[PDB]
Amino acid sequence: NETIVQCESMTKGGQYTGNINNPFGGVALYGNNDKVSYTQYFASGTHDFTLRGCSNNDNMARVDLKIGGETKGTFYYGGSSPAEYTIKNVNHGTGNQTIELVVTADNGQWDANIDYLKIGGAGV
Ligand SMILES: [Ca+2]
Ligand SMILES: [Ca+2]
Repeated sequence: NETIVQCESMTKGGQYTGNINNPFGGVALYGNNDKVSYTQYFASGTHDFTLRGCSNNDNMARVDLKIGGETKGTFYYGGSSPAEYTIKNVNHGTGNQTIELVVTADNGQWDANIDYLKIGGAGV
């Protein structure tokens, strides 16, 4: 009923997307359009999405959730300590869907560190 996809296993995109080791094994998104994405098979259309990550500092980091090219919501991190952020009851298509995690709100004040994406609901 839950599946976890490590961000470091996803396909990198953008200018500077890179791997990090601390505060967890994961990926850093440093600027706008820095992203990771992968193909998620879905047998049904409604899931909760939880991203574990954090800012690199005390400023608020944000990561956008995209599915099938549609922006479905934004994960927010109010500091540098690793935390989960859940976006509940996201509707989306079935079959193979491209899940994208992308920075769009960078302004030179923070980087987004992302550990894993957890998807909850009706068969992991
Ligand atoms: Ca940045
Ligand atoms: Ca990870």
